[PDB]
Amino acid sequence: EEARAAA
Amino acid sequence: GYDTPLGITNPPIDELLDRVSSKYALVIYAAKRARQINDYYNQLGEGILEYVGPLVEPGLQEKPLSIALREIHADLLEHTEG
Repeated sequence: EEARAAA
Repeated sequence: GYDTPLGITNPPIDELLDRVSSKYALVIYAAKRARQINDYYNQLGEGILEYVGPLVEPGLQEKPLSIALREIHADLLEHTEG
């Protein structure tokens, strides 16, 4: 979720 | 200590192993992520689905699986075993 939002 | 790896040995496998349980898990982990990446690239022009194409700075023409393995190295993914 963290990296997904950071995309 | 690990000297600068090159080509197919980068990232170091032994560092990837701690991010999984067994070598086989890493195989399928990376392969599924690579299918996701290739699918993003292949159908980027249209309405991409839940495929999150690259997450780590992609190479100019980095092969999909290489991007995937690097992502796994940087702890940018999660997995649920069978």
